[PDB]
This record gives sequence, C-alpha cells and structure tokens, in this order.
Amino acid sequence: LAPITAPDITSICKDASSGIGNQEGAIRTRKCCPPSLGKKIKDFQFPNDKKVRMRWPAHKGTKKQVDDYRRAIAAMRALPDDDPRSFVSQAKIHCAYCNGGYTQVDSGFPDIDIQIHNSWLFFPFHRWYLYFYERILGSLIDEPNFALPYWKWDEPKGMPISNIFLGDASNPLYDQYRDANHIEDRIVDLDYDGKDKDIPDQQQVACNLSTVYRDLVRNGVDPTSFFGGKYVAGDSPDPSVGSVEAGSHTAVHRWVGDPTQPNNEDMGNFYSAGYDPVFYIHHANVDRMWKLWKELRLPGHVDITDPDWLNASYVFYDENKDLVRVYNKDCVNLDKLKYNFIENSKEVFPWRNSRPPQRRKSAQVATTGDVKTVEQTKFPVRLNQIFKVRVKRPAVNRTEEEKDQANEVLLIKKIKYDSGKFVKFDVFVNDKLKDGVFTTPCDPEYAGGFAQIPHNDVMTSTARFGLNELLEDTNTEGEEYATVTLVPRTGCEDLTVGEIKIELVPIPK
Ligand SMILES: [Cu+2]
Ligand SMILES: [Cu+2]
Ligand SMILES: [O]
Ligand SMILES: [O]
Ligand SMILES: [W+6]
Repeated sequence: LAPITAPDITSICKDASSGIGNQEGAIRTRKCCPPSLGKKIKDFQFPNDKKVRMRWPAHKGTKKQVDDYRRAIAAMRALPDDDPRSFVSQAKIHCAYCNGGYTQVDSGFPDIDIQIHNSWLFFPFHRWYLYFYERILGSLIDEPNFALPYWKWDEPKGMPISNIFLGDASNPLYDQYRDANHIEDRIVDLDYDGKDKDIPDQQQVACNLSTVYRDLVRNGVDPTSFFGGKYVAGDSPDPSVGSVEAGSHTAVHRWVGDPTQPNNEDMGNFYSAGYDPVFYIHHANVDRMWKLWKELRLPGHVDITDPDWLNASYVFYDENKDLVRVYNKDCVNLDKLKYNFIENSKEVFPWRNSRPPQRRKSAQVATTGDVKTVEQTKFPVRLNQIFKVRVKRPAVNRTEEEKDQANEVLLIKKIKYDSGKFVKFDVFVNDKLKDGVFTTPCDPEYAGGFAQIPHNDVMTSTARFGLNELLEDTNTEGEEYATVTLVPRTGCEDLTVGEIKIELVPIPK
C-alpha cells in the first residue's frame, strides 16, 4: 500500500512552480505555503453539529443565506493575510496542492510532487477543502449552522453567474479578475473551449443539460471514469482524468477567468482560482455532482474501496487554527460531515433525460467514408489538424444484458503535450451525416472532450469515453469498427496521441 500522504505542510512546502505558464507576469503570488504556528497535526474527529448544514443554490438564497455568506466573506477578507483562515490563506491552499507546493516525502519520495488534480484524489480533496472553508466562514460570523451556496449550473436559471457575485468591490463576493464578456447575465458554457459559441440561449441551456448528463452518465460510467484514475506514491508525471474534472468543471474555470490576464486569472488557473469567491461555489456544485452521481443508482455508480485511495490524506487548518489530517475514507458519507444540499424535491433532475436525441438513419450515409484502421496507422499522431481513424471493437450487437455488465469504453492514451497552456480537443464517434443535416453542439456523435487546465510539472494524459449509449444513438452497434474523430480546439499545435483502443470494462458491483 502506497497512499498519497500530505506531509507536515508547515515544515515541508515550497513556492508553487507548476501549472503557471507565465510566472513572470503572474497577478497573484506563488508563495502559497500555509503559515507556521507551531501546531501539532491532530487526527480528524467527526463533527458533533446539531443540524445538518444545507447548502443552497446561489441564485435562490434567502436574504439571511445571502447576507450571512456575504458577511462571512467580508470577515474573511478583513483577517490579516498570515492568519490561516484569511481570504488569501484559503486561496493559497488550492495553489499549494495544485501547483507544486508539497512532495511525497512522507511516502519516501521527497523528489516527487503531490498533485491532487487529474486523478482519483480530485473529488475528495476538494470536498475536504470546502468542509473546512465552510466551517471557518461560519465561525467568523458565529453562525453554527452556516452553509455555502452552490452554483447550480445544472439548472437553467442557475447557469449564469448569480447576481450575488456581481457589482463592484463594495460587494465582498466580487472579483474584478473575471471575463468581462461573461459577467453580464450570460449563460455559462459547460463545454467552453476558449471561444464564445454563437448559438441561441435555448440551445446553450439544452447542451449544458446534456453536458451534465454526459459527465455523470454517458462518460461517468464507473469509478475509474468518474473519479479519475489510480494515483499512488512514487507516481511521477497521468493517471486518467475523470469525466467531471475534464468536462464541466474545467469549462467553468476557463469561462470565468479573465482572458486578458497572463494566466487567465483568477478562475482560469489553479494557482489563482481561489481568489475568486465563486471558485468555492463552483466546487460546491462539483462536490454535489459526486452525491448526485451516487443517487442515480445506476450500475457501476459506487464509491472507491481501494485501500490506496481510502488511506490517502491531506492536511488543513480548521476554524481553531489547528492542523487537521483528513483521509479520503472519512468524507464519503455526507451525513457524517454534517452538511448536504437543498434539492428540488421533484421526480427528476432537470438534466436526467438529456441524453442526445437518437440519430435518424435517414440523416446518415452508409459509411463514415474512406478511413484507415488503427493497425494501418503509424502512431503517435500529431493533432495539428483533425485526425480520423477506425478502431476495432471488442464485439458487435451486444445484448442489453451484456451491456448491463460491461461498458464499451474508448481509451485515448499517451496524450502528450506542453501543459503550460490550456489544452482542449473534442472527440466524435461514427459521425456520418448527410450534407445539409442540422447539427448542434451536443449531437449523439459527440463523445465529449479532453480539456486540461495548465499543470506543467511535456505532460502525458489519458481519456476514457463511454460508448454503450453512443453506438445505439448513432445506429452503429453492428459495425465492426468505430470511427473516431479527434478535433483540436486549442493548445493542440504540439500535441501528440500515442494510443487509441476500445475495451469492454466490466461494471463493478
Ligand atoms: Cu477546479
Ligand atoms: Cu482544484
Ligand atoms: O479543480
Ligand atoms: O480547482
Ligand atoms: W437569441
């Protein structure tokens, strides 16, 4: 067993040096280390809160919920910087853990950094991060039952940035370093690639709902595909990045960050994202997606039970300025963490049925055209342009019972690129429409994207796309090969793909 283990973050820490493409021009500090107060690290104890903290949609808060949240951020902003509870200290936590603050010295690897992103540590780390953040905010205003808002971008009216975050600096929830084009009641683009789409609001809303369905159902088919790939001590730069992390979560980061800043600060980069209050509220909904993913009660939607994940741990300051070590295993049950999320109390999530519409055969031509197979192709391949290839399937016309027991999964492995820049490419499968056919940004042929916030230690990544639905949706369940189109969107000039294949992945019970 070799679980990732944060060191004494007050003894072992160094300025952030990873994932920041323009350090010279950086708007925020790279000195992201937490203050040293001489505290001894204590083990986590489950909270004894009387009530469950009920996190609320940021666009539908009561006057008290908004005022308390505003009042708490104000108090946090007033704290001396060196206070571990301060506005700046809380932002630096993200920078320390995401941009090279710590090493794996406690595991016996002092020359390897810890990265909690692009791995199965993604969800539980941010869960713990927010747990303490919330409890700190509550303490500052003496509200024992204080709860964060969440950015419900899975709800149409929750998709624009809530107006509680807007205005000027007289509003504590305001951040000047945001994309000026995206703060004027504009609808978030959950599959943003750095350029505004020119599409009707109704269509952006519909595709956003399809993005949530894609991240949580179409591609989030099991723990590996949803949480991200296995990451243990000794592992130096990926593992595979999860569906939410490389999907809606990354899109929102780049959508909010100010593209006129050198690293698209604040939200556009891990090192600066925490200086925007909306960052935590975005991640509050990401945290909620883990809960929703379980609540779907679909096969494969189970929590990780690998000891190497369960026993991984981080260290945070709490509201008492004590150092607390927390483990992944202790954050899986929200009841025990004494918070949850106000839900709609309706039959269904608004995105629950946003599976792309079935492609009509009348809209398709016979074949995907003249295209070579993976075996006829020389890898690696460069994505300086669109790349198409036929991938051998492990089987054709699988039964519902077989599809119920294993996901057919497209693997794009050995994705090599400079990660000093934001990267995105899109993936389409069995695209073969007749000329003239109406298309949208969320057609059934669209498998999703690979999107990566900068995290240069070149870097090597892996993406996993679910095909059980898509092959049905494109009428290609009987075809021996599946035709894969990779479409570069940004940062792919130097990017290389080393392996492409399709596998049957048994659904874990
Ligand atoms: Cu994030
Ligand atoms: Cu993060
Ligand atoms: O993140
Ligand atoms: O993040
Ligand atoms: W319009």
